[PDB]
Amino acid sequence: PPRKLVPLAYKQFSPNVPEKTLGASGRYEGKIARSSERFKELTPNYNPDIIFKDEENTGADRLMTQRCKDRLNSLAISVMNQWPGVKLRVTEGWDEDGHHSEESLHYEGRAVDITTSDRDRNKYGLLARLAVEAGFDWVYYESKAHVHCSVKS
Amino acid sequence: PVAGPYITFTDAVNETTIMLKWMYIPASNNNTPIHGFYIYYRPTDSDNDSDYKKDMVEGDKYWHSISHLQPETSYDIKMQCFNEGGESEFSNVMICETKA
Ligand SMILES: [Ca+2]
Ligand SMILES: [Ca+2]
Ligand SMILES: [Zn+2]
Repeated sequence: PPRKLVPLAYKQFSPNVPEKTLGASGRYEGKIARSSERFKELTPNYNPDIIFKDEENTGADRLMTQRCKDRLNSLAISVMNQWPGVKLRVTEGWDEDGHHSEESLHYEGRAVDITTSDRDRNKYGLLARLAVEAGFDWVYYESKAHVHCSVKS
Repeated sequence: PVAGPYITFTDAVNETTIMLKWMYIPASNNNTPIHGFYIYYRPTDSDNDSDYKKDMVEGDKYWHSISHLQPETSYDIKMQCFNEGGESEFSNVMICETKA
């Protein structure tokens, strides 16, 4: 049974502090490449009820941290329960393509860009609220095209 | 060609165009000749590889501008080099947005 929520406004973030603060996701610890020793800290997410964009054909999006994975996995349930017939969609997980601002938590597989499988942007406000309640250490309506989520280290 | 280019920078020039640059080194391709590049782009809200549009540039340029795009829209962008023997693998895929 879907729940009544308070949507996040565009460009809003929760908690109401910068992402790299202790009350949010914490500081940037370094860029993880495939060769990086910490790369092995990234597990692929193979949830059947999460749609991964994977336009790279490398499955990089599925790569994330155990924490990002837990928060994400329970958001997938939150989304189907909110809009039966609609699934959680990931457009960006861990990244090695490099279009993200240096010190991006995407390079550490600690962040995800998410949307709704139907791309109904009217759902994005709520989607953001859900991510917050899913345990995501930082949620940020970063764009009209996606919501930004991240976790501590 | 087998190894593709590598997109180094992408950014919005305005409401309907995006600029991108890239590097490329042969020898990884046995120094074979290159007769240009294909620049692929697609609305991010799409996940089907049949929705990519294509642009042609000559093998003598390291940058390009994609015009006639939609305002305030996100795009997946990847590319590949080629010769008379076919196209190379796709470069990294960059996600860039236009202006509001
Ligand atoms: Ca991606
Ligand atoms: Ca990526
Ligand atoms: Zn992001």
